[PDB]
Amino acid sequence: HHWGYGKHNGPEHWHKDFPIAKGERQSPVDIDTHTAKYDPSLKPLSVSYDQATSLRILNNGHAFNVEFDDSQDKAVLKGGPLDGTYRLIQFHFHWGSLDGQGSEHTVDKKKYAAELHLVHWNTKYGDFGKAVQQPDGLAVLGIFLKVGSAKPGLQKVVDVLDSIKTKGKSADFTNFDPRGLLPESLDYWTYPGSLTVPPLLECVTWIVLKEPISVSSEQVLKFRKLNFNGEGEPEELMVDNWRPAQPLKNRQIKASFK
Ligand SMILES: NS(=O)(=O)c1c(F)c(F)c(SCCO)c(F)c1NC1CCCCCCC1
Ligand code: NA
Ligand SMILES: [Zn+2]
Repeated sequence: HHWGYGKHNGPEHWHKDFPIAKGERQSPVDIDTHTAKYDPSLKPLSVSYDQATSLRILNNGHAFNVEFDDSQDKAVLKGGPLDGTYRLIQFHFHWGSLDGQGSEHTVDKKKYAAELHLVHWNTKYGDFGKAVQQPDGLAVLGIFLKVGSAKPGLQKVVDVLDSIKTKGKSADFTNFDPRGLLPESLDYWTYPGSLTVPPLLECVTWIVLKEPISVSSEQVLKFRKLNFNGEGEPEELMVDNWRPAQPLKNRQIKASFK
């Protein structure tokens, strides 16, 4: 009876195994755009993905992860609210059964169809497993997806999904350039928070871009053909793998713009 997204094991259940679910800096949150304050001390984000080395794509039974070589400083995030250098380790998405839901963060209560998370770890901590134990261990770049025009840079991901339909399947996924998933503007909101799945560790600096990317209806429909189950088990479509907004508590969301 492990955690997941269903009625019986979904977000409202997680606190029983992971009491940090009711903690002081949980994610995601609603971003109230009128309360978020512009912070002129924030810096432009530096997203340096030119040397990114993708390796593999894995259906882990919750989402799919596109994994990178993080054994040297290749693809890094710095600047913005961050001190120091964070190395890209993986990205993944959260999405809905319908276009009107699927994002984890919300903007003035608006849900997007999906949300991309590029996960990076603080190189001061030496590895990804040590970084998750630290209050400033991770930096996650969050990008909303809306349904409209296709995102050409997403198509290589969509096209491999049929090879990793079920939990525990993986496929080689080299030479994928994550710069093709970025919007035009790097304006962002930032706040301190957590992983959005168990173990729900409070180790994340969240950086959520204001400008969504557009993906096509066909692209997101392909995400919704994946399965949470393993091969040879009853089919459970991988949809609605998002945690709802959590209490902001004693936190301020800062804006890099306006
Ligand atoms: N939003 S997120 O970054 O918290 C996240 C998901 F929501 C996911 F659904 C997943 S799928 C694997 C769950 O074990 C994920 F890897 C991450 N990223 C992981 C990075 C930390 C190291 C592994 C522990 C799980 C979170
Ligand atoms: Na290496
Ligand atoms: Zn995520």
